[PDB]
Amino acid sequence: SGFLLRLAGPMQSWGEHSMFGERDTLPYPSRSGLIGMFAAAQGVRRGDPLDRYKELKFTVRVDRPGVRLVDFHTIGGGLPKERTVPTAAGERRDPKKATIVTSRSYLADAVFTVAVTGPEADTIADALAAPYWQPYLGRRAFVPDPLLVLRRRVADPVRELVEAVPLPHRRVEEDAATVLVDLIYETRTLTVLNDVPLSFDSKSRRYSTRQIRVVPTEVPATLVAGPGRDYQNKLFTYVKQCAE
Amino acid sequence: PPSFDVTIAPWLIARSRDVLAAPEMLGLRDVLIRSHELSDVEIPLPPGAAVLWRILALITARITGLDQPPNKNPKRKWQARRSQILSKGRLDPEAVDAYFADYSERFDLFHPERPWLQDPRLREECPKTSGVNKLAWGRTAGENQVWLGGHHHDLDPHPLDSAEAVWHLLATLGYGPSGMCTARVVRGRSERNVTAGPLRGTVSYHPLGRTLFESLILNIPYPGTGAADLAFWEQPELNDPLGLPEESAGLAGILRLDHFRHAVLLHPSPDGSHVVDAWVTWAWRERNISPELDPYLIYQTSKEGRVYPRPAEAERAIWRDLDALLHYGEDGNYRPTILDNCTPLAQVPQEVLDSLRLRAFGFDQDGQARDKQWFTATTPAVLRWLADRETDDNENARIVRRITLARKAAEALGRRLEKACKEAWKESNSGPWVQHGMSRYWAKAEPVFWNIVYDRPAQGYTPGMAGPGNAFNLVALAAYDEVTGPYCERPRVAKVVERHRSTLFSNWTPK
Amino acid sequence: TFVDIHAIQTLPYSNINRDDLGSPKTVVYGGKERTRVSSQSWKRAVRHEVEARLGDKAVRTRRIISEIAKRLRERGWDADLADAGARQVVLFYLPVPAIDELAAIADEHRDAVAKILPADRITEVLKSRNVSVNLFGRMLAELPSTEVDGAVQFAHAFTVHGTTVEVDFFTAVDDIPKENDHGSGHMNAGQFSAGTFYRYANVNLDRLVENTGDAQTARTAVAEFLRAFLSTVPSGKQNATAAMTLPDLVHIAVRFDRPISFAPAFETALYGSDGYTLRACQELNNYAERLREVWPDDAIRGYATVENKTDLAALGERYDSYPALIDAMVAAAF
Repeated sequence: SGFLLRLAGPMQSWGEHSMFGERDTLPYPSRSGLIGMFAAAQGVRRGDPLDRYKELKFTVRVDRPGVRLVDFHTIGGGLPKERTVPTAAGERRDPKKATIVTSRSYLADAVFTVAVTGPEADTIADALAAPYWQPYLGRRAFVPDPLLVLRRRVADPVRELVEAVPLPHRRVEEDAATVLVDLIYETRTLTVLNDVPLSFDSKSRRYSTRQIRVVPTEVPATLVAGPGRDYQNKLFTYVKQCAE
Repeated sequence: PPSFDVTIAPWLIARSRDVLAAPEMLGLRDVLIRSHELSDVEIPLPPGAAVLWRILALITARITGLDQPPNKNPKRKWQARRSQILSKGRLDPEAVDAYFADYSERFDLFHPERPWLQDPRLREECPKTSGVNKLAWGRTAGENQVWLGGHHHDLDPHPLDSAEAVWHLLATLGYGPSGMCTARVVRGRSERNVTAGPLRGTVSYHPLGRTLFESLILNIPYPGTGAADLAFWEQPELNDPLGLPEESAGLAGILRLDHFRHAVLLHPSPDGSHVVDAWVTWAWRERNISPELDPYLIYQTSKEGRVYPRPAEAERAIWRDLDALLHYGEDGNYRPTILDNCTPLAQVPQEVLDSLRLRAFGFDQDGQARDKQWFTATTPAVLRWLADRETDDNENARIVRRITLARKAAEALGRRLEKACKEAWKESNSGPWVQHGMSRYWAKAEPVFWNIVYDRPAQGYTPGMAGPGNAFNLVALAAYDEVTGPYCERPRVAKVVERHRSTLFSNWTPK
Repeated sequence: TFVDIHAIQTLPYSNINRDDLGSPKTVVYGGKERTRVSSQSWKRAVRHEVEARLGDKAVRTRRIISEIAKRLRERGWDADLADAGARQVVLFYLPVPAIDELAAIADEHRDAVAKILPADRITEVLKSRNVSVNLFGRMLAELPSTEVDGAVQFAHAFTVHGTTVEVDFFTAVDDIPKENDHGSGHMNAGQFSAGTFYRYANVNLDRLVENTGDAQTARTAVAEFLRAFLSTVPSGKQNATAAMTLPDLVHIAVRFDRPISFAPAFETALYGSDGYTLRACQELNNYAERLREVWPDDAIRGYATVENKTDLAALGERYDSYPALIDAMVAAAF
C-alpha cells in the first residue's frame, strides 16, 4: 500500500519554530505540513482529532535541494489612518507605524519525492484527487504541482524511490553509475524537530518532537533526465503506466 | 482552595532512554528522582528551557553536587567528588525528599502566602492587571497588532494550562522586555518602568548526554567559593522593591536565580488547573550587574573594557543545529566556561564524555522590547556515527579533523563576510546587506558542510585532500557577489565593493 | 466545482512591487532568475477593486434598505411604514441569508419610529458575510470572524522567461541655481524590469456557496472576481511607470475534481530575441495537451486571446471576448 506524492512547483515553505514576524522554512518537507495537506484534502476542520493520521510513514527522497529565498512581506501599509489590523485593546496605531512587516522565508525551485506508507493511504490518495479545500505546499499562496500524486497505488513505494523514478538533470560523469540522492527516514539520527501534529486549532497549536535521519543513498544513473523538457516528459510517461 | 505544586504535578515533557515511544508528563521531583530511568526532559519553549535547565541544574546541585566546595585544594577535590557521584549512577531518593522536606511549602504556584518565585504582595498594590497575553509569549498584547501567533483580542482571554503558565512564566521571568509595564505603588511611590531580562537576546549552551543524570551533573558550574547563598524560592523573607538586591558569590547568584528583574503572578481559577489573569511588572528598580559572569553564554569584549554576551542571530539558525557543533573547535575565545570546566579531560569523567552532546537555546531579540525568533540546536549524532563506524584510528582521527576544520573555517568566513558587508554598505553611502548576505550564506554553505563530511565531490574542491579544501570560501564569494551584484554597476560602488571583496581571498590556501 | 483561471500578461518596463532594497521580487525557477509579483500584491489589487464595484452594484441599484419583502412587508410589520428600518439599520454589504437577520432582528422592540439604537446584534454583518469575506479571507481591519479563510487560492506570478533587473540611473534637479551649476538635486539608481508574467488563481465554489447561500449572489461574486482578476493591475510605481495592461491570454476552466495550475509548463525558461506571447501561448497549449491526455477528465475549458494567429485546441472552445468567456463559464459552472 501507499502512494508517491511529488512535492514540486514554484515555491515551497514548510515552517517551524517561528511564532513571530520572521518566518523560516526547512530544507525539506515536514510531516506537520503535508499531514495538514492530507487533513485539508479530507475535510477535517481545525480542532478535530487528528488521530487518524497517526501510524503513517514518510520517507522523502530529495531530488534537488533548491535554493532558499527570503520573501519580504509587509501587511497593512498604505491604508488610510482608519484601516489597518487592530490591536488587542482595539486602539489602532498611527498610520506611520500602523503596518506590520514580516519577512517570511521560503524554499524555491526544489522537488521532493515523498513515499507515504499508511493504513489510510488509499482514502488519502483519493482525497488528494478531489479535495474539500485547495491543497497547498507549506502556505496557502504556494500552488502545488499538477502531478501532486505521482503514483496512486504501489506496494513498497520506498523501493520505487530507490529505483525507477525520474530525476532532474544534473552533472553525470562519463559512463558513471551510483549517483547519490539523500532520503530521510524517521542512534544515528540527524536532528529532532517539532513535526508530529497533535492539534491544529488556531486557539492552541500543539506539536511535539520527532526524530529524523538522513541517509544518502545511491541510485543508478539511468534516471537522470536530459538537459531541458526531458524531465517533465519522462515523468509524464512514468505516470502513464499508473493505470497498468 | 486551588493549588498547584511543581513537585508532583506533571508539567515537563519527559521521555526515557528506552523504546522512545509515548513520552509523557512528569513533575519536578518525579523527573529528578528517576532521572536515571529517563533519557531527557524538555518543554516546547527554548527560553523556558534555558531557565528550566538552570533551576534543574541548581536543584541537582543542591543535593547531588552538594554545591559546596570542601577546603583542601577545593576545585580539584570537588571535581573528584562529583566524579564519584557520576560513578555511582543515580540520585538518592531520601536526598530528594530530604531537600523538599526543608521546602515542601515553597513550590506551590498558587500558594496564598509567598508563592513559588512570584510576588504575593503584588496581588494588591497594582491598579490594573497586566493580563495573561503579556505573560504568554507569541501572543498579542495590548499594543501589539492581532495578526500572528493566533488571534487574542485582549478580551476572551483563553485561559492557559498551569503547565503552559509555568513555561511562559519561567521564560518571561528570564527573557523579559524592558519598558512601560504595569505600575506599582511602593510605599506610596509609583514607578511605571521596568528593566530588561538578564538573559534577553542571548544563546545558551547546555551539555546533554545519554541519560538525564549525567546531563544534570554536567550542567553544574563550579560553585564559586563564597558566601553560600540561596535561590529565589529559598530566601526566608520576601525582597524589598527598593534597595539594592542582595549580592551572591555562590552559584545561586551566578545562575541568575537569586533575584529577577521582573515580578509576575498567576491568578488561579477555581478549578486549580487554569490561569485566568496574570501580573507582569517591575520587581527591582535600581540597576545591578551580576558579578561572576554567566558560564552558559559566550562573552566577547568590545572597546573601553565592557564585556557583553554575543547576541543571537536568526541568520545562524537558517540551518539547523549550527551552534550545536561548538563541541568541535575550540574556537578562539568563543567558548562557555561551563564547557571549559566539564567537557575537557582536565576533569574526571571517563566514558560519558565519549557520548557528550551540546544543545543551544537561542532567542534573538532587540535589547529593548522587540522579539524576533527562538530556536533550539541539538548537535547531530551522525557526526559521532561517522567517527565510530570506521573503527580505524587514523581514519577516526582524520574524520574528526575534517569536521573540526570545516566548522572553524566555516564560521571564520562567516564573520569575515559580516565585516565585509558592514564595511561595504557603510562605505558605499559615505546596514541592510548583512541580513541577506548572511542568511543566504549560511543557508547555502551548510549543504557544502554535509558534502565535505561525507567526502563527496563538493563545489570548488573534490574529496581526498586534508581539510575543508577551501570550498565554502567560494560559497562566501557566491553569496557576497550576488547580494551586492546588481548594485555595483556604477564605478563608485564597484570600486568600494571590490576593495572590500578582496578579503574573502584569505586564508585561501592553494592546492 | 473549482474555477481555475490562468492568464498571460506582458508588463512593460516598470517595477510593480519592489523588494526590501528596491529590486523587484524574483524567484529562481527551473534554474533561472524570474521577476515576480507577490500574491498579496495582485490580491489587495483585485480586492481593492472588487469592493469598489461589488460593494457598489449598488447603493443606487439593488440597495440594502430595499428589503421588507420577506420579513417586514409580507409579515405585517407596518406594510406602509416599512421604512421602519430601513432607516433603523443605519444609525459593509451582505448577501441574503445573513440578510434574513437584517430584516429579522430589525422588527420587534416597539418600534420608536414615532419620532433605534440596538446594533450589537446587526453589526455582525461580517460575522456572517459580507460576501467579500467568503470570497477572500477575513477583512483586514476587523478581528477574526469564525471564517478566517479563504477559498480563493491565489498564486504568485512569475515570468515565463529569465529576466534580469536593469539599473535605471536617475537624478533630481534643483531649480534654484548657484554660481556653480550642474549641482543636481540627488543622484541615485532605481531598478526596473520588464517581462511577460504568468498568473493563476482558484475559486472553490463547492465549499464556498455554503458559507453564503443564494447561488445567484455567489454567482455574482465569482463573476465580478474573475473580471477584477483580469482587469486589475497593482498600484506600485504606476504614476512613474504607467504599466496598465490586459492579459494577452485568458483561460478559465471549471474542474469538478481538483484545481490544477499550469506553472510547470513554464519550467524550462524561454530564450528569446523574438516575442514571448505567441511562444508562451502555444507552449501552454502543448502542456495542456499532454497533461490532458495523461490525466483524462470531463472538465470545461474556455479561453480568449488577443492574437488570431494560432489555434489553441487543448484550451477548450475559443470564446470571442473576456466578458463573454466569463459569462459562459460562470453559467457553465452550474
